[PDB]
Amino acid sequence: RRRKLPATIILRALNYTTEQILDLFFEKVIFEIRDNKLQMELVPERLRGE
Amino acid sequence: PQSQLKLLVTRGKEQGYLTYAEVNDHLPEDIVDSDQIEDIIQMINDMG
Repeated sequence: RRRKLPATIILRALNYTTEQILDLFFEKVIFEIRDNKLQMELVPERLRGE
Repeated sequence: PQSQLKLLVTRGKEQGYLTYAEVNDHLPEDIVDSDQIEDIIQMINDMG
C-alpha cells in the first residue's frame, strides 16, 4: 500500500537500461537516410487510425 | 517546474474529495510520517 512510484523504476532495478525498456514496450520505426532527404519504412497496417 | 504540496492540495479541493490513500502518495517526499496524517485529515476535513 506504500507510496506511489513511476513504473519504469522497477525495470531499472532488474538491470534494464532505458534503451532496453523502450525496446520492450514499443515497436520500431526505421528511418532511413538514403541518398539524401529522409525515407521511412512502412508497415501498411501502421496507417490505421491516423 | 516544481513546488510539490500545492498539487495534492489544489487537486483535493477541485475534486471535493480524496481517498485516505489519495493523500498518502500525493504527499511530498518530505513528510512520510504515520501520525502526521492524523491531524491533517482534520485540517482538510474542516475545509472540504
